[PDB]
Amino acid sequence: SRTAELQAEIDDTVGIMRDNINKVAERGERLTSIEDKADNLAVSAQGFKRGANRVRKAMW
Amino acid sequence: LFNDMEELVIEQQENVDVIDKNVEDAQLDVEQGVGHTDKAVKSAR
Amino acid sequence: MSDPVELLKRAEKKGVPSSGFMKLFSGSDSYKFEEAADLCVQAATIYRLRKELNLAGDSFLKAADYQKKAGNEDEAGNTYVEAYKCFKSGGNSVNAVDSLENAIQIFTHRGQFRRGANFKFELGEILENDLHDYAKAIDCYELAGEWYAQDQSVALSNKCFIKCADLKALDGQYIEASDIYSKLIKSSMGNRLSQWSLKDYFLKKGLCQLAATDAVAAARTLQEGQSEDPNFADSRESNFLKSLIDAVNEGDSEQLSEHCKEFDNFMRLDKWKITILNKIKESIQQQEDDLL
Amino acid sequence: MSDPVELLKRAEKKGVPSSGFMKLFSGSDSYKFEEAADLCVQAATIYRLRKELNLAGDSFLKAADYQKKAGNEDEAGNTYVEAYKCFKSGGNSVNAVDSLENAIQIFTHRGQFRRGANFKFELGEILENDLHDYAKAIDCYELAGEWYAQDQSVALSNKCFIKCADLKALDGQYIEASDIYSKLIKSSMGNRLSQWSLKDYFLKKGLCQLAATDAVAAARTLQEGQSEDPNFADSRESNFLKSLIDAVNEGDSEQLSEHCKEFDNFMRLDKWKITILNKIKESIQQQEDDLL
Amino acid sequence: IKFTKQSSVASTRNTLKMAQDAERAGMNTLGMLGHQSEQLNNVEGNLDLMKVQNKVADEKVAELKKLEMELEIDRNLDQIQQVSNRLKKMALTTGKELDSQQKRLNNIEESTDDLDINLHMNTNRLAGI
Repeated sequence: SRTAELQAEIDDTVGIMRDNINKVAERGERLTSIEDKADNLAVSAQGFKRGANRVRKAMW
Repeated sequence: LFNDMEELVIEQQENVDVIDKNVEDAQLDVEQGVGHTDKAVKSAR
Repeated sequence: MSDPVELLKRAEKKGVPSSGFMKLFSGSDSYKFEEAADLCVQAATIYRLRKELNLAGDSFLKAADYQKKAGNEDEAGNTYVEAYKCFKSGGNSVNAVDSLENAIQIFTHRGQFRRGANFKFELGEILENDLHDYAKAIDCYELAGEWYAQDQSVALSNKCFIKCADLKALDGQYIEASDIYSKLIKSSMGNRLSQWSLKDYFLKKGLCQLAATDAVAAARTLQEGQSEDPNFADSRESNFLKSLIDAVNEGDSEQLSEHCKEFDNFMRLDKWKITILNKIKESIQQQEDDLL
Repeated sequence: MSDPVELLKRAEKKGVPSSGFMKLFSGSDSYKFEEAADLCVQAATIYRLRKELNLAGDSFLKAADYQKKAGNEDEAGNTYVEAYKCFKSGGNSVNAVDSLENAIQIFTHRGQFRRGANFKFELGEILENDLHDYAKAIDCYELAGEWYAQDQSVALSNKCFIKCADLKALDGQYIEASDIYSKLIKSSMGNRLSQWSLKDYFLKKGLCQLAATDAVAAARTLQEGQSEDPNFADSRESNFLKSLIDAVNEGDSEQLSEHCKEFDNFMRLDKWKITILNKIKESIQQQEDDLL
Repeated sequence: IKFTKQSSVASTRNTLKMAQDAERAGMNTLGMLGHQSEQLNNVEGNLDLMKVQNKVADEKVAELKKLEMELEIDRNLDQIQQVSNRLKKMALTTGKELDSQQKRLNNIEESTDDLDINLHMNTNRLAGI
């Protein structure tokens, strides 16, 4: 009866952790998208800095 | 399946490094930009 | 909504460079190409909303060409990536290949080795799965792995080099595949996180060395792995590779097939291992046929 | 493409500050260094494209120095990170270390203790693996973990403390390493994610205190582990630590050797614990030398 | 009967080994996820500060424009059960932590996109001044 209980527990962990695999796949997709958008964010921040600097020089 | 999960996390380390670095640079660049617009507003007045 | 055909016609009209006497009075043509690109982008967006994806890709290609003519190469690379997305979702793998080649060229020229490696990898995927151009896919994966290795991306480098080694071994290039596996092994030593790949790695290396009929190479690889990685020493993979080497040295193809079945029962042989193992069996059988 | 040597020469001619009379008529030198830095960065990207990483890193260092002279400290830090990238990818650990030191000083000077700590950890790793500078790598890990505690990042501080105590214990400094293990125990106590880490910590602390001939100290460390951490109470680590304490209490080196063997039998032992336990046995042998 | 017992002993040995190795895999995964959680906490803090700075930028730009064998089987099963309990806890754990980080990464995505749009808007406005 012990070995059967161990088998059942292992099966349940297998199920939980297959769901974990699916979740980490979703997480990897999300992280790739966030990397792309943060590259966009950094480029935009640099552009905003440079434009603000150019306006600062313009009014000076 | 542990192994595949763990490998996917391997790959995701660099995603996390790049997000931290890029968002840091973006925050710093915007801080400089907001400083520049503050000085521009000061000069225009 | 505007008609995308009219947007493209206006883009074409504006994209004509200043020729002759008018060039003395016209400013930089950069500006004109910028609006030709903007009009093409608008047409591309309207096509994308209509799910006319291949046309959207074509419009993005035109926009990227005009952006290149304007000197805005970074925008051109981004628009090539957009044309790529449209083509890939549209099932037009050839134009998708072309878009990534252009985009990767722009990115590498701008020192963005990271982005170029990402897209070189995706391009290799399209070549492996959709177009079945395995050789230039091998080239793609090798170069992407090199770019990742320069960036100290051990992991993405390793993913590319796994794929490169697998495709090389499937293409009969067993020695070079074994060498890439040697590099991958050397990169995965001492990293707690990768040891599972490491066992797999040793096995594959030996298998290629058995497909090249160099059983001595398989033996030294297996001894090496047994000594440098205790987890591999006691593993099923090490024992299986011992057993395959023993079968190969004996010239007993049946014993090899028995060992393959035994290993299969406990650890499913994926398609790649089946292919290489079948090659090894065939080399054995050919040797008996010559000895007979 | 332009010749990078010509770009560097132009930057070097342009790196000369105004001196004397023309300083009274020449504007701020910041623009001039900006031009030199742009030229050096361009040359260095070119060098990077030809895989000449060391020259690219040197040009990055030159550009970072010029940008420091220009007052753009943050861009200088980014260029130092680039110099680090090309030096470490180039196999030159010393110049990569120099870039890391400059970058860390820059980041700490700007209030970015986070970047300082991350790059201090990278610096300590490089020292431990390539240059075998153990003491200075120990300091790097300690400082990184301290700044991480200042940044409220529990995990980074915990990891840095683990390697810090590891290096300190292996280098003969048992008491301080055990103290850092006490810090690790306290910081990791009550967290379900770091449970396993704790299970190890108690053992490591006891081992370090036992290498310091303080048997009562390993005894209290074990008793603390048993009473405070329920999982460690039933853990094989607790039993191994009590048996080590018992063997050294008896001064029976044979019994100690046996317990090392059973501990290896179910859980393969790591070089850190082997070195510490060898030191404990050799302390039994030094005790033996005293015994005459 | 003896051979079958030997086979059982060997199989329990393998089970205990590779179970322990699975324990390791999950453990380092969890430490790694905590590390990346801390990094994402930093990302979130920077995004919040950036939102505030973009509010300031909005107002400034607006004004700017205005201006023996049985026993071994038993013991190996004992050890396997202990490890398996620890494995189950780890699996439930990783599911939970991935869920929380998934919601966090989502919010990070929209926040980054919004900041990007706002910065592009302000840069376009500054271009005309």
